[PDB]
Amino acid sequence: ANVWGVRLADSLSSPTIETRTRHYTLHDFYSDLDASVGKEPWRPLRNQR
Amino acid sequence: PQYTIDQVAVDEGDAMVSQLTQLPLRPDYGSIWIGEALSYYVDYNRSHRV
Repeated sequence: ANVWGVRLADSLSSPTIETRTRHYTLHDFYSDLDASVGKEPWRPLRNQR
Repeated sequence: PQYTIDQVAVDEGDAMVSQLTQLPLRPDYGSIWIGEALSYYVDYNRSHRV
């Protein structure tokens, strides 16, 4: 264990394999500036109630 | 495709596909294995072997 509130370690894990990232293209810039239904530059958050 | 009778170098093809490359994009993965389990069974036989 309890560092200040308790944690359940008992072992420890981490993401090992990693995506190397791509970079910019202007075709992708137009694609995500066009607010499609499948993808768009925002994403909403909602209440839990 | 259908193939003609002329040919160029595979290094030339590598250069042209390096020019025309649109490789770095994430694909949809899917599933490698659908269906159900497979019956792998064996029973005990008394007079078989030891």
